[PDB]
Amino acid sequence: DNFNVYKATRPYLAHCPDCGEGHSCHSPVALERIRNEATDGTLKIQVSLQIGIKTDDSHDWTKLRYMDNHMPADAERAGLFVRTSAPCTITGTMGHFILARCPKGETLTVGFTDSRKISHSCTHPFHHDPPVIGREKFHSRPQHGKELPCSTYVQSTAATTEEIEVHMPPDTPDRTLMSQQSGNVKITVNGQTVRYKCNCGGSNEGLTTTDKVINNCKVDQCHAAVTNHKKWQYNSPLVPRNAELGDRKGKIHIPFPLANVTCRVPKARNPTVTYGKNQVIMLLYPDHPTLLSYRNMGEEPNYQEEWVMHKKEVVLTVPTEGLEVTWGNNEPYKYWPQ
Amino acid sequence: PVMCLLANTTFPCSQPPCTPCCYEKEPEETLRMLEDNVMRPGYYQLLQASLTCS
Amino acid sequence: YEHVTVIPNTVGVPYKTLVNRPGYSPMVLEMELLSVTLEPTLSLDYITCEYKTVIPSPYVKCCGTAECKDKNLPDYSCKVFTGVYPFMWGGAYCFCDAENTQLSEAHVEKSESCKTEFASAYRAHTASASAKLRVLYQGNNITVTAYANGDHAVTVKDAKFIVGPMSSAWTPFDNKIVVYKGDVYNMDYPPFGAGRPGQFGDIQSRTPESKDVYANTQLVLQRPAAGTVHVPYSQAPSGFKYWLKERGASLQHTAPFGCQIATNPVRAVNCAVGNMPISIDIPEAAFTRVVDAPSLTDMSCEVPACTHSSDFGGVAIIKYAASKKGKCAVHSMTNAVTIREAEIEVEGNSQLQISFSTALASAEFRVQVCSTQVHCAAECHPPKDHIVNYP
Ligand SMILES: *[C@@H]1O[C@H](CO)[C@@H](O)[C@H](O)[C@H]1NC(C)=O
Ligand SMILES: *[C@@H]1O[C@H](CO)[C@@H](O)[C@H](O)[C@H]1NC(C)=O
Ligand SMILES: [Os+3]
Ligand SMILES: [Os+3]
Ligand SMILES: [Os+3]
Ligand SMILES: [Os+3]
Ligand SMILES: [Os+3]
Ligand SMILES: [Os+3]
Repeated sequence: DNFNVYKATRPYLAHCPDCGEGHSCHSPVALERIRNEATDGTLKIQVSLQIGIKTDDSHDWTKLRYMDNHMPADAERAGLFVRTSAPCTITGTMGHFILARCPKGETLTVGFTDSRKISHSCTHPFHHDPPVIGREKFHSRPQHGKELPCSTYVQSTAATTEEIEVHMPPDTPDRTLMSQQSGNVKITVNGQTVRYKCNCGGSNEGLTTTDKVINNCKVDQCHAAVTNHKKWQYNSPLVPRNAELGDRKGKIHIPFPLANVTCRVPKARNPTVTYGKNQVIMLLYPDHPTLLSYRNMGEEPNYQEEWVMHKKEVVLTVPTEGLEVTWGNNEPYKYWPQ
Repeated sequence: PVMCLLANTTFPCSQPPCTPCCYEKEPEETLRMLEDNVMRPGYYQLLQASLTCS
Repeated sequence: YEHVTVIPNTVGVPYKTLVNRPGYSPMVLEMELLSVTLEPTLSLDYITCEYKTVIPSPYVKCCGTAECKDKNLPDYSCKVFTGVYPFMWGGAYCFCDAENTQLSEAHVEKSESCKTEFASAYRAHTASASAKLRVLYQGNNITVTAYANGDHAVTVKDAKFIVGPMSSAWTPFDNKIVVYKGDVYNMDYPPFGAGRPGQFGDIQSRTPESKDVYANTQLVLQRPAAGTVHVPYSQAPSGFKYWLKERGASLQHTAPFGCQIATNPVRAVNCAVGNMPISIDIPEAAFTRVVDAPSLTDMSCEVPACTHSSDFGGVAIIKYAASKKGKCAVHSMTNAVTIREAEIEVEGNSQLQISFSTALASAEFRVQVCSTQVHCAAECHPPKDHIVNYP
């Protein structure tokens, strides 16, 4: 129980098409992969930051860690928000993964508030319209109802089945490493491994752990980057691959896997029925959109279906073979003439 | 019976030579060791043992 | 004694059969089908699910040219874009202005959901017919479960039961079927290795956990945005996801003959089609000789209440004079009317009360109590409802 996978990994900065107002940025809350495989409507969202873990690698549910330019910084879990058209209800949070129940929307936004009060967000175009479980379009899940097979991402913190690819981060460019020393270029290492390249005859191109000086050179004619081989980062398509290593990769187990569960669906109230000669009359009173379907119990079934929205009276002919009527999630009503 | 690799020496995945605290002692070579054992079946036994300290 | 009878293939309807062994007192058996199962022989072709577009970190080569290699992966796409100048937080990622390249890589595989969320494409062969029958034998209800092939013999209370063979070999399933959870569909799905993009079977695999992956999703890599490190692409969206919302009603709702569809195993339940013969080899001990059975005489029948309906809406009181105390079988000799009770206890100069069902307004029927028959005169009246929820 002394095992901590989060000490090897780190939160990161990745590309986001909309950070707010309609402009792109290097987001600390950048969206990776939004999974909508769960039939119950639950979304499995992947983000560049890590939730429930502090910068010192210790686990704290009220804490959140994001990449603050060069080094990771701490933020509050309460400040984290998920929204489409209206705010989403967050059900589970652990590392790079968020579980949320979202209403009908065209875009998905995931944001948070840092220690300095600045709000960071990321918007992706995501068509969210969860499918109807059963034959009734209900808003709230009942405690009792018809048991239907449905899928959801389990609230459990335990990571055992699903996995993601992790690797070394690319070299982080930093112009502050280079300074103009009338009239030379000085590279201030500051205890870091720096990869440099200059358009000057003095120094060529290489890797350094020591302070370098480029005699008769301009700062604009030079490029410097910070190397990091001590941490792991998710194999993100929004972040460049490590130029030197490349194919070198690792793998880590992820929380909230998709599982086969049971969904409770409500049964619409039985309609008032009046019988006629070789026909049946039903006064349907739906509280929500309910599917009405019917078939003949003979050689020719002649299946017909309609979604009933308001108070409606339906006239259905009952043949010699019999007529089977299904009103929403209720068990089918069978009719036969005397 | 599952075995893991380190440069030219073979060791059991659950029992690495770096233990205790593999990442704390050497953070660079621990990740490098794990990167070389990804195709191997006992990778998660090595991942659990290497990232365990106190 | 082997009693051969035929009942219609309708579940929930109690049928009455008269066993008249020569020289032995008549026997009345009540038979009711609890369930009729038609299980087709299935052969799994492939499964389909939501695909996963595996896109690793793009190889951004600063001051040089990256090279694509042909990889043996499903829908493997590789493109090298020239004149690339990407940016990170601290500025430009590359030193060169026009001499940098970006290698974009992508392939298709099964998603993590495939083990849970999947549709199975099956081939349906010759179906196996089976039935669950309730028999009121010797004043007790017995359950007989047997294959409706007319060969499988089941012995309950020393009585040998042979069910079938079914008059109709009809099944609601076609040669090709698609199964998703509790729903079954008749579908002419694309063959293995011939799936089209954006349609059912865009990704094809032998089993949900197998290594083989067939993919045809039209994966095309696009040039990344100015100063941006990302892997843009054009791809036909999941054919499985699109099918889940556009599949329509399953065989449970569309099938003829009022078929109910169940899964694990895939089967047709209570299909009201044709009829089925029943062979009941009744043992010697169950029968009683006419001489050893009570003799009925001085019989009169009065019908105080009758309503012609599907349910037993008629009441009949029969006055009699029995030779001795015992058990007598009750059966209607007229096919138009059916009596609820099969056996009653006779004493002497007493009266019996029986419940009957008819469709006739003027019911003229014969009631056989043991070996003697009694005529019942009934003037049955129409009921309130023209439609009833029972056949
Ligand atoms: C999930 O499916 C498997 C069968 O493959 C089995 O463990 C179980 O019946 C299912 N569990 C639930 C909760 O539906
Ligand atoms: C036999 O079964 C029918 C239907 O369930 C029931 O009405 C009847 O009381 C049963 N009789 C005996 C003797 O078990
Ligand atoms: Os952990
Ligand atoms: Os973009
Ligand atoms: Os849609
Ligand atoms: Os609604
Ligand atoms: Os059987
Ligand atoms: Os007559």
